[PDB]
Amino acid sequence: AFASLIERQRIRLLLALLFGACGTLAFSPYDVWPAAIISLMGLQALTFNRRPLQSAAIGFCWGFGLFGSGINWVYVSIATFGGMPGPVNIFLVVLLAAYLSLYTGLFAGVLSRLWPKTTWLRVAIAAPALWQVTEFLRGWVLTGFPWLQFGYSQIDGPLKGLAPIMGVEAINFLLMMVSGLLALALVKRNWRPLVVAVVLFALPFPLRYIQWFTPQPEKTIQVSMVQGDIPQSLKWDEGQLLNTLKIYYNATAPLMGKSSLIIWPESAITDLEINQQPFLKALDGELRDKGSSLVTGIVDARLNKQNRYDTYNTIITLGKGAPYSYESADRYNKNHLVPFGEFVPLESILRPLAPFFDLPMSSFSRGPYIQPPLSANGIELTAAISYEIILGEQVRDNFRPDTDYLLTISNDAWFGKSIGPWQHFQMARMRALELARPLLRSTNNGITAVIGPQGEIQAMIPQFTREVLTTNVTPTTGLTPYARTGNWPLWVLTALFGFAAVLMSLRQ
Ligand SMILES: CCCCCCCCCCCCCCCCCCCC(=O)O[C@H](COC(=O)CCCCCCCCCCCCCC)COP(=O)(O)OCCN
Repeated sequence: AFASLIERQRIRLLLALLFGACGTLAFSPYDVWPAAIISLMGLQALTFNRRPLQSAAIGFCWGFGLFGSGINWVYVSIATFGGMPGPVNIFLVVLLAAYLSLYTGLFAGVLSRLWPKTTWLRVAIAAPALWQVTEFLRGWVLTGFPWLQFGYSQIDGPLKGLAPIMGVEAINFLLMMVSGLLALALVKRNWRPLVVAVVLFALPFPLRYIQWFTPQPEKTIQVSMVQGDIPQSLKWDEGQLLNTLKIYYNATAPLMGKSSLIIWPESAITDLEINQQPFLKALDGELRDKGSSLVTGIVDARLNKQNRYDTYNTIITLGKGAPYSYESADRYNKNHLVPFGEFVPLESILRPLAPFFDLPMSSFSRGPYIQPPLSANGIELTAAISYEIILGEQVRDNFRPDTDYLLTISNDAWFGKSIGPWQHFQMARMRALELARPLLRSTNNGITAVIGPQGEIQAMIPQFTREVLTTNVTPTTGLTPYARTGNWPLWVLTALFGFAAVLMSLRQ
């Protein structure tokens, strides 16, 4: 009796959660990319033949089914490092999933208000355009949080070659268009939208065999990222500062003279750069003598015009090809700070409330949006500290044509053994794919890997293990169409589809 059961409001809301939860089965840990299409079909099929205010509830439940069932490793960072009652920890995660679901409830509500009837216009020209706008708002409002975008799920899939041409957000655009036409063919029991939903999904397949980069087997350095595996509950303690420096230095010494580039995780030196001055100067001379360059994440307290200490999450460079100096330009201050982890809203009421809102060294300051690429031993590194690697447009803007490797240092020790480090790792692979540059990802204990110029994992060391990822990586030169253009060509298509769909909605 499913013919009349589907029309009930409650049955569609509960089906929204199941199709919403099926979305998380497309990301890095469970890499079933078909689950991205099935989940998106549920968002569009379940909102068919619904009033505008009823589709918003369905869209909210689909979002809550995806962002509370696939973004819940935030609970690990709350229940293990912030001191709060258990119900309070659950409430924040639920609130985060509820907040992120508004931009999906907004999508479905507007979609069923301007395009009530179910047709190819609603699913293929209206939904992809409105999905881009609502996804953009989720990634722009309150500093944004562009997590769980189905474009990242196609890192190893048919829609792989589309990212180098128009970016990851184009895969989000195409997945929504294909899924909508796929759900239209199922609800209306038609076959013409099914054929279109296959042609649009098979045309970008040959694009994955096009290489926009020319590899250079001449600058083949031997990079070696040192995974310190420093516990997060002890990383910023005073008594661990001497120990953590010894752990990294001892592993770095055999690498000197044989590894051209050595990379340490984010905030590897937990002390202020001005405080740890003699250690860096002594380390710089040893690295330069043997012919090795070190890239390190450190905390800085650079002075400002107002003579106020503005703490920055920086990257310093030492050794050959980049002499270390406190006034050197080979730095990278972190720009997009993580909310509630690096900055606290208004820093006035929330911080005294709970220890979670007052984390060790969580009063950072933003840096310039565009910064020069790091230079180390004659290679240009485009840095992106941790969270910044998920921001495709910010990385592209800093991406100079002379960049040899994409650099990313992260500290994923917060999110336990959960799927958070993997989802973050999958997004980092997308940057290498669309910019056609090798990605040298280094983490405290997370997934340390050398992503190839196509999103392939050239090397990786086991997680939660204090190891060193010594490997040979060949830099690539060449500009992808995404690097040369960016997000504007997609927004023209969004505006072209959005303006050609709103007018056809006001016509009737
Ligand atoms: C009406 C709406 C109001 C807000 C609704 C939301 C509800 C708020 C409460 C729920 C959200 C809580 C999020 C807590 C995240 C804490 C984990 C951050 C730890 C961290 O920053 O580590 C850094 C690594 O970056 C990373 O590894 C980044 C990993 C990916 C981001 C993690 C999740 C971010 C969630 C952002 C939520 C934004 C909501 C609004 C859009 C570097 O760490 P370090 O070693 O340098 O040490 C520095 C410690 N100070």
